[PDB]
Amino acid sequence: SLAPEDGSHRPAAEPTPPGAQPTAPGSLKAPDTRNEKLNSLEDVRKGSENYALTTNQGVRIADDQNSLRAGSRGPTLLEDFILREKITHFDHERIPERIVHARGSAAHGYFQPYKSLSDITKADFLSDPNKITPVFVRFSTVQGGAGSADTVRDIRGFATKFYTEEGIFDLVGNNTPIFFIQDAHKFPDFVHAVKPEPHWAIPQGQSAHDTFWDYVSLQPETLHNVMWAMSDRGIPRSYRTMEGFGCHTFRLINAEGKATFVRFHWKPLAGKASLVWDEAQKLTGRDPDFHRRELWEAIEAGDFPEYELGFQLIPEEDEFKFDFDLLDPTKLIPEELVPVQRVGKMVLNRNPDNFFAENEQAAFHPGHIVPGLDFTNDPLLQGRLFSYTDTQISRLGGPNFHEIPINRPTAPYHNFQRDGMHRMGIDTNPANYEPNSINDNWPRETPPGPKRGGFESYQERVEGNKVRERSPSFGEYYSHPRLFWLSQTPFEQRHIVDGFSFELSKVVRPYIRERVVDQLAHIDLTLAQAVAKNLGIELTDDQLNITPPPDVNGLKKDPSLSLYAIPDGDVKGRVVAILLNDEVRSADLLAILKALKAKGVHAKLLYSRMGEVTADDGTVLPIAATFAGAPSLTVDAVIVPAGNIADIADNGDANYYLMEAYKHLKPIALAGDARKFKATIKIADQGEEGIVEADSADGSFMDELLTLMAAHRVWSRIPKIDKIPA
Amino acid sequence: SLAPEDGSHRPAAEPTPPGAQPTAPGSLKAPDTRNEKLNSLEDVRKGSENYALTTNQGVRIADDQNSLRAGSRGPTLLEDFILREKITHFDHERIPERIVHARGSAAHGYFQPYKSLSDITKADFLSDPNKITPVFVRFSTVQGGAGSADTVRDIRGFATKFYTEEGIFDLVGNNTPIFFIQDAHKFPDFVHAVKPEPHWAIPQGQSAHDTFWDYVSLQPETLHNVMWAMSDRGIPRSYRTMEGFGCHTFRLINAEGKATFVRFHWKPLAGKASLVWDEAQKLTGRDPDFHRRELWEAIEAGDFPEYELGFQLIPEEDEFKFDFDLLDPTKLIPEELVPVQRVGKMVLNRNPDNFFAENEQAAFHPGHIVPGLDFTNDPLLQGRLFSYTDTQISRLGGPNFHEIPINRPTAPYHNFQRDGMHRMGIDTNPANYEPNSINDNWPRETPPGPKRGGFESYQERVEGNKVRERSPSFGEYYSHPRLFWLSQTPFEQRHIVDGFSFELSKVVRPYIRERVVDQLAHIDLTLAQAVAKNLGIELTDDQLNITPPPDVNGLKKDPSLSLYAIPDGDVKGRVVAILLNDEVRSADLLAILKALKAKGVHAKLLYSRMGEVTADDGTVLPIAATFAGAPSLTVDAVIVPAGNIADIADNGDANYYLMEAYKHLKPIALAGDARKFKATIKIADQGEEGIVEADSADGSFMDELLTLMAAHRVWSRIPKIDKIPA
Ligand code: HDE
Ligand code: HDE
Ligand SMILES: [S]
Ligand SMILES: [S]
Repeated sequence: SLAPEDGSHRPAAEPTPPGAQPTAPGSLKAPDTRNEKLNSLEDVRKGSENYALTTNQGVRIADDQNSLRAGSRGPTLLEDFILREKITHFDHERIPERIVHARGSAAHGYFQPYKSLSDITKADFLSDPNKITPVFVRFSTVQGGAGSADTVRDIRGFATKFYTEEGIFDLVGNNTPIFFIQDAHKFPDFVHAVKPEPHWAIPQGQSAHDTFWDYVSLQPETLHNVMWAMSDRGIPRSYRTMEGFGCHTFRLINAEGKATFVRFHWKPLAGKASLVWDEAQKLTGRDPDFHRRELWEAIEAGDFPEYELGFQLIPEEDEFKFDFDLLDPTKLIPEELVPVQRVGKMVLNRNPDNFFAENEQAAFHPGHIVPGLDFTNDPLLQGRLFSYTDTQISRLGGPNFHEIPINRPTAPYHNFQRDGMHRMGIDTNPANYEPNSINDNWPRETPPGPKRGGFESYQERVEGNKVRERSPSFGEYYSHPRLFWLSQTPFEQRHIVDGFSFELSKVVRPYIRERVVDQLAHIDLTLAQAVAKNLGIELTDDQLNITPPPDVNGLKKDPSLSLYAIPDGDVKGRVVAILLNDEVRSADLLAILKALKAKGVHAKLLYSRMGEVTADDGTVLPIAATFAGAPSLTVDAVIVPAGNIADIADNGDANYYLMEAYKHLKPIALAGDARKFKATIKIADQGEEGIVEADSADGSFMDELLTLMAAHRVWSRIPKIDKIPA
Repeated sequence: SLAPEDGSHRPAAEPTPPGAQPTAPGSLKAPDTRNEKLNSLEDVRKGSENYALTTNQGVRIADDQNSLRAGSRGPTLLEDFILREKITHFDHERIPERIVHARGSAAHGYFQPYKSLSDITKADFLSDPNKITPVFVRFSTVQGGAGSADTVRDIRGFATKFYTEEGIFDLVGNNTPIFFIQDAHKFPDFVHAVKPEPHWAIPQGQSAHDTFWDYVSLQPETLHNVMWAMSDRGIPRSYRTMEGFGCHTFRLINAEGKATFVRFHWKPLAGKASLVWDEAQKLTGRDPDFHRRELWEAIEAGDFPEYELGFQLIPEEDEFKFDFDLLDPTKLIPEELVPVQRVGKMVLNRNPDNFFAENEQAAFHPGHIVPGLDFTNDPLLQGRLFSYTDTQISRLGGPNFHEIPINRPTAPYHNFQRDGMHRMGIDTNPANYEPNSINDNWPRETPPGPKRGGFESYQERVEGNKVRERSPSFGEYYSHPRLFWLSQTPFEQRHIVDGFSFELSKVVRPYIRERVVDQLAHIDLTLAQAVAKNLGIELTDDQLNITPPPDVNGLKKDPSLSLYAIPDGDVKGRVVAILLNDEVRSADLLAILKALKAKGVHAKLLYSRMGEVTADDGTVLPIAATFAGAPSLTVDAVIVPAGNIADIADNGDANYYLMEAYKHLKPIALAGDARKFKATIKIADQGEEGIVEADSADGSFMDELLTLMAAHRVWSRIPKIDKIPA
């Protein structure tokens, strides 16, 4: 017995806030959270308590501390089969990482539609509001390895595996509504350009290098998703606070055989929020696991990630009614033109048990559709259909990857396929071919029908010659970048300029920077000039006269493209740093902690050391982390209670905590004599918007703080930080 | 879509300083640099200029921009074999990363001994000072994935493949002289404990989490290598400025058959230097590729990494003469007791061409020895011999990994092994077995002897029963951690305390912290008290009375265990940031660059934007990076020349640049009105050791700065940095 007698090694099996208890496997943290998929995995879940340690062959091990040797200082013997099994398994633990989206964090949950969608699709999962579909979702970055950092500037993946009664449906989306390239044939060129360069394998998790910008400069189709990546969209606060999109026009197919074009949306019910660049970059160093950690802890805390599934629906007859081609994956469909219709709600409510087994081996692929859905001729989507099945053969070791437990359908599956590496299912069918008489032709084909029918493709008319040719309709590259730019707030536009400027400054060959600047001048002159100024580049008279691209169907902005133009803030699940001193005013802390609790906002009590401090009234205050150990990067706001301020007033880390949080536009609240820290961040006596201050933490001090937090960051402070040395 | 007319896309094929040219494949950067191994790879090197783009079958491609489809807006066709080859290759790019040391950076070079070692070993590569052996070296961290960051706190790997005339010898070392554990049977337990925890796969690149410290608290054998990891040895400045060690006692065997025990050492000719934790951690965010980059650039610049091979030699009759067991890999052999004998010099002078082909697929293994070397019964080394061959079967896809070009011996290899996946060699031998008459028994066994003989094991006597039992002589855990502790300077001790304090503060379960502090009390009470204080823990009376472990064979300290106690600075290949203004005083810059150049010290010119600024005399100065884009983390010292100081005096980034450099103990030099920045870092008029200042940058000013840089950091400043908010 090595566990502590007080049982403090084991986390409570109840929802607890971030940092209160060690984290655990989902079935141990939340044993009563169930769904049909989680239940169906019970056959392979393996426990441990009270069991004897064995080899894989079930042989009990007596000494797991020593190899077998001739004499206690002698050579190890080949007949040590316990040593060799154990080391063999270790020696083969690793499998190939995903070619792209290798870095990803995942969770189980469930989806339910708001109402039946039978008028527009025969998809069984969308047929009845009382139909619950288990999901498994993996969020990811794109470029970096499985051991790269979470808060890089990159697109994010948002993949949802729906375990439906009529088969697996994978909705394999991203956090922007378009992609960099038009045709799947170029995907290796694009990916190679953004990935670490091949001579030296640098840089990790970054597009800020020559080959990416070289490619972008020579392939203007990429400019739209580049605008998105350079904006604060490229640096989300949390997977809970970004949008999701299905990237392509697909089809819905109803029982009557009518096709409707659809683009898929996920709206984050926690709101849209992003970091700022300096914060995101520094955070890759201070906690490269920050998003994986935040997702896991939100789920353990009961702050379940929730998203609303939405559809943009376009009738068959309206295929050609836009300025852009619906099948072009570099074009978005503005919500002002085609609204998103609410469809249903997904809640992620349980972490996995074993990350490797459930997360690393999960296979998602957009060809996994079900009756009631179908594809289109989008030439990016068309190639994806090839890639996601082929790649599993090396990644997951062969064609039986659907038998890896997380991948298994909960719907029945029976067919005539046999064998392959790792074959688990033992087929008893006397036949392995059809048609057969020896088993009366079972399992049998099923006609298409309104429910429970076989899959049949929509009979779309095809007419043309066999060509390798880009549609002329796809040859417009600047209008959507422009629409995106004009839709952003002035502070968002500033962060876009700064992303381009920062990234191009890492491009070693100056001609590439110049070429990119030329492309910016084809989108918007103010943008092009601002980036040019940061790069010491002067636009030519010609570049000054490039006429801007047309409006998109008469639109000059669409506010749904902004993260922040329309408020959607939610504070629940956010976190506040509380900077302790050695004699805190206990009435300030009561008021602070209860107000945060009442709104679902977490707190972490920080100090210059671990252990405890004692408040004015003798209350013993447990310390979560030190100032340097849990930097302001990791919180949404900072509160300093009154008390013995002289304890920390000269602590460099405590001052720096506030400068860093100030620079990154976070709300800061100072009570009583904590107002002496005003001088550290240079705040005028009469105060400033975004700094909450009062004699004490009572009255409106906490409501004012929470109002700031609902608006995420203090954008008005941007001109003030510009000269802060932090 | 083509190269600029000025040819600026292509790096000069001459040595150039970091940042002067884009980096490039080694064979293009330094085509005249050769050795036998580099030449032998010519069969597989593939160029590209003037060649047609083809499928892998040699078919020229007409349109690499589009998929084949039925009409230009139609579905992609299955007969597009060009698309599917290209996509299939992409979909299968990744192979499993190494189970440990997945993150690593490699280069080519050569080794030669100083004199013949034939009195002690018959190894051919140590037999003649004029016999040059090609080497390929990979440096690594241990815990993190291939996409994790470089400047983590971790042990570093240092693996050298010697391509000798009598076979490949791989010396597979680390940058500390011991390991965490005693018996290879426990390697998977230790590695699992340090690696990301299995439920959520956090943390990456960090031992700062509950499972690692749980293991350490329960296995006091780990404490010696933990001491080393918590010291600044865990955060080297560069692979060029760390020591390497072979980890085990091996044997040398001479022609007469005499065995001598040996431990291997690499001495960095650029001297020993490490980061400080705050700097190392922030650098994982600002440049996760810093060590990989610095190595590649040092080789491009001609600052070739050089190491001296050294041997500790112990006669067979002295096996039992120390108070520790020679075969215990948790124990070091103090250089005060057994001096390192200089053996030869290794120079790394070319970067690879393709990181995947040469670095990622290289396989090193300590069982790859040659006649003249042999093993011992070290029970860690014993188990390693199983693992390094076994693991290659999944990692490199089969038993023909020696045919992968980087791995191939330059010495002849012929034997009766056949087949296996991706078999390259076509054997013509009528026989695939021996003995055979049908090929007159070729290839044939060769007797052992003085040179070019067959391998025979040294006939060590073995006497004991078949037991799984740890040698009693291995059961001492505290004396070597204490010797290490006592050998460190006071500032190195403070950093060790701070490493333990920071790490244990991230351990969520407090009892684990308490148990680690109790272990520390068995090593040194001063260390234990100082960690406990930081964790808010009070030592008990029993803990205060624990008797310190005994001295190691009479030693109270051994200064060769310290990074810094004995000066060994070398400034060549270091780098200074030079903070520009818009009217630099050219006279200052001229003298600065001249003094730096004379000592092989590089410079980076930084400003608040990219492009150019013009000096007082018309000199146009190109800007390498912005103050934010290349932070003081990345340089060794900072110089601010005179001129129009008002231009940058109020710049937040420029002021911060100095604050960060000051905090991290780096030399700072301020000329003319740049002395105004003294106010940002609180230097009194009188000045301060480690801040160089004068009316202008002259002979005297540069000499002082260069003197400080030879001592690496300004340790005496440590008391002054607590207060700086940076
Ligand atoms: C719409 C969102 C989107 C788009 C447009 C693309 N990816 Fe993804 N991807 C793979 C291939 C692939 C191709 C061929 C194309 C355009 C032709 C895209 N991508 C663009 C893949 C290599 O087959 C992939 C890697 C491993 C795997 O199983 O499939 C793959 C990954 C991926 C993910 C991660 C899913 C997961 O396992 O967590 C996501 C969210 C996307 N892609 C989105 C996506
Ligand atoms: C003393 C230097 C040292 C020590 C003591 C060990 N490693 Fe290493 N290691 C593998 C297995 C293994 C075992 C079983 C033990 C102790 C029993 C050690 N290690 C401790 C490996 C799985 O075979 C390995 C991973 C991938 C691979 O090809 O080999 C491996 C790697 C490794 C490297 C990396 C070499 C490289 O590719 O650059 C180094 C420097 C060590 N180990 C050193 C080492
Ligand atoms: S997409
Ligand atoms: S070792």
